[PDB]
Amino acid sequence: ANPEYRHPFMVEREVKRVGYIVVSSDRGLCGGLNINLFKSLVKDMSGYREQGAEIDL
Amino acid sequence: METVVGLTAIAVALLIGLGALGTAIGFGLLGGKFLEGAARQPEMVPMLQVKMFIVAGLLDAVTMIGVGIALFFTFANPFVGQI
Repeated sequence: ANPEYRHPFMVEREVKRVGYIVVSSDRGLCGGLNINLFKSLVKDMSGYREQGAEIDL
Repeated sequence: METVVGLTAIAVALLIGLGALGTAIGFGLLGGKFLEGAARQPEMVPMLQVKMFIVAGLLDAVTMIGVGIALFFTFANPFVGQI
């Protein structure tokens, strides 16, 4: 309804720095919950490390 | 006869002057809304500009009937014949 304004969150800047919010448990006794999550995090983070981009966590 | 000629000069000034006053205030109102609309969305400017000229034909209608009659009182004169 208001095309005159576009908040910085609704427009993409194609530059080399990214951020991640990582959710994990406090307690143990989990059947691979954190392990499979960190494996997926490392898999996607490496794409940015290899593309020369910096990462914040 | 000098009253008819002198009062025709005032009639001409009132007839052109009240049209110069109305057209400048009336289009400054419309024009401001056109610039505001252009700022809200520059994609619709060609369409909005055409809509502004469509209203400009209604706004300047009667002001030209007075500019035509006033220029018809300065060169020709329908009141001198009437004595």
